[PDB]
Amino acid sequence: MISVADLDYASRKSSIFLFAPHVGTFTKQSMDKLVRPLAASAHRDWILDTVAGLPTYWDALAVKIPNIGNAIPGRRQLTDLDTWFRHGAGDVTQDDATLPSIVVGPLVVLIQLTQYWRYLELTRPADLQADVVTRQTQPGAKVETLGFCAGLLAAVAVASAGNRQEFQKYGAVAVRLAMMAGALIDGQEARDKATRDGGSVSYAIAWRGQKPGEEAARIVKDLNPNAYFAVLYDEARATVTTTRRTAPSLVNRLRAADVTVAEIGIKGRIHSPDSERKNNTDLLVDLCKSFEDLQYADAASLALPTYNNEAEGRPVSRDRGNMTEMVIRAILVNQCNWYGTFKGATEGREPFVVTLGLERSVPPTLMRSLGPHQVHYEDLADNGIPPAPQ
Repeated sequence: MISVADLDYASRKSSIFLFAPHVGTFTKQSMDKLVRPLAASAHRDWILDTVAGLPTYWDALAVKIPNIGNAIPGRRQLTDLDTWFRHGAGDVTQDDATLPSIVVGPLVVLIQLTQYWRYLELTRPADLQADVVTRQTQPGAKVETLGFCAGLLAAVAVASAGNRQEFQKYGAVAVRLAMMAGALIDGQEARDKATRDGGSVSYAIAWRGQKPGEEAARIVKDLNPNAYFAVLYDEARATVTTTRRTAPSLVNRLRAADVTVAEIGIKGRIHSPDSERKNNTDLLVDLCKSFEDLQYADAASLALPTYNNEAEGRPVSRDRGNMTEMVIRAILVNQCNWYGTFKGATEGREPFVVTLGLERSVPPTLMRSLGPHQVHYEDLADNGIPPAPQ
């Protein structure tokens, strides 16, 4: 446990709030330990209101995208989520399955958002968001948010927010979009699982040097269209996803080529170039256009600068328009060039990088140069979400 008092945060040149990817598998039992502090906090009321409304967004998604609507018991999973958040788990030993993304996405967004708020509380000089946004032009008080994969949901929520009310407003947007993205992921995975391909699996891979990296790419190409690079993680690291039917081929060939392979806690296909995902994502983007309450702030009207994962070397520009569309496409279809994005966000600078979430997110080759001005929130003492007063 590292104490906030030992961070020397007051000497920072700037901050980057890094919102982690949704990596990890959960059961009702394990996730409840994270849910209950959320549920008992001062955030409870706005979260309750949000979660209660999710079945109606599901209803809309299910008709717009019927292949997804019929693939998973989404409405029931969402009404169960409301009861879980509102009244308690009720049971964590009989119901023993791994949780679906349609639920885990919303919950991890909430974990990240509440960690962020608590970090502001622990480091305060009250509406903490208004304060950090108003002070952002002070020397050494610049703030940016940087989402990693589905971390973008929370990152762009916070970047949209100029005060507490907007934190709750856009926090709710992020929860809804996480649900809908999660449904597309779950639905496709359920459909895939019914076939000989047997659903998907993801691997963290690592090589050494230009040539083995090219051989890794060759191996993945030879498995077209089963396998793809979901995440470009570090200079010689990536996350690859493939069908279960072809996974042993992928794993064995990569290891034979002196590439290390380790299974990672990612369910289904994210950042996928496949045709079904492409179509479903277009339908989802079209659907979101119809709902004011599914909108982030416009790119030209963000409260704080924020990034995509396209290795731009700069926060998103003011011309970019609809941020809900950008976030949705970024998570579900577009490749995540994390190495290029993170290098681009930090090179030539000395930002204090604060990671919210449940997955360590700073690429090793880039972590060295940040020295002491970084912290992974899970490592902090006193980092529990406080219960609501009274």
